[PDB]
Amino acid sequence: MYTYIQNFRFFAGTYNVNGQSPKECLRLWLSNGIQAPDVYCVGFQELDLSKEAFFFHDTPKEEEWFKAVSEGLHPDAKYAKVKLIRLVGIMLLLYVKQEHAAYISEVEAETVGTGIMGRMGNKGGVAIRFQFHNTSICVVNSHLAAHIEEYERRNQDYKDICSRMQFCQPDPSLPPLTISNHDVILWLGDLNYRIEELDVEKVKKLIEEKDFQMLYAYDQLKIQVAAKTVFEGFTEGELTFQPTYKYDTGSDDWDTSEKCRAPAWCDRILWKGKNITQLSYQSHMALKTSDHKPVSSVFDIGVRVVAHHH
Ligand SMILES: CCCCCCCC(=O)OC[C@H](COP(=O)(O)O[C@H]1[C@H](O)[C@@H](O)[C@H](OP(=O)(O)O)[C@@H](O)[C@H]1O)OC(=O)CCCCCCC
Ligand SMILES: [Cl-]
Ligand SMILES: [Mg+2]
Repeated sequence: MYTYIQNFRFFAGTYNVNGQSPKECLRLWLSNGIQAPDVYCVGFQELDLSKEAFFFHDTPKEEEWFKAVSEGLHPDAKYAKVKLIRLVGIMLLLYVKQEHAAYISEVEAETVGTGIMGRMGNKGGVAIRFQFHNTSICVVNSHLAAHIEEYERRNQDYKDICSRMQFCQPDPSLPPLTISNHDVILWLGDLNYRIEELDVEKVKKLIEEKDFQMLYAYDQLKIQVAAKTVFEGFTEGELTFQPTYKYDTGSDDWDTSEKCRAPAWCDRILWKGKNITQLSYQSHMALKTSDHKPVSSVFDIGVRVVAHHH
């Protein structure tokens, strides 16, 4: 057989929904003035903040948000639901245009909790891996530890998801699949990294000034990536949108509660692999159900397709 590179459009979305049910149309996130994607990868955090969900019960939030995503996908294509995976409030959905579904195989999904006692699902990651034509792809959705001062725990949460996440395989001879053994890796989530050093007032001023390059020099993820403690070999696109946390629900105002939180680029998308180009990296201010804003990225990804023999 012969293979060649064919480009496909992948949308990746992350949204911390602060335990709410969906109240708004999700087109503003999922299909807001873009071409119909070939593949949709849509991730949530804090789908359900209840004690019942914490002890691993089913939640109606799963279907509510799944239906809401399905209704917000681009109207020009019928999308096939490939896979859903959830651990407590961390949920990842994979859809492909119907015409591409026959070329999806080896779908596996797994979860790793890294929250309470290093094991519960209040924080952690979920992942769907699959083969599209002859290219292997792993999409990870993580919710890492909160708070400015817990950066080391975030680093450790990342390492723990990487070491413990194992996928089934067709061959039991071989060692199980890890996240890193894929041609393409897309990692998204509420990674929860904050702005070091600067005080809340200085952070908010820089944002009003739109000096994102300067604010970014103090971003914990940037610093940790430079120090090689996390996301080794991954790329993130330039942040040109304002911090996505923390807002008063129903508004675009910064948190006016007692905790008065410092803004942060909590919500991030990164990637690793050959033949990837980022076409966009954006937040979506118009959605106000949550104290976070959703984030999206569209990629052109080269996929190995089998040439037809005649
Ligand atoms: C093995 C059994 C042991 C049980 C021990 C009980 C465990 C417990 O109390 O905390 C569990 C978690 C604690 O939040 P945690 O994940 O750090 O989540 C973050 C914090 O709430 C943080 O304040 C907030 O930031 P903000 O403040 O900046 O917005 C972030 O949005 C959150 O991501 O709360 C939950 O997940 C909610 C469900 C817990 C129910 C259990 C009650 C007994
Ligand atoms: Cl918007
Ligand atoms: Mg919350």
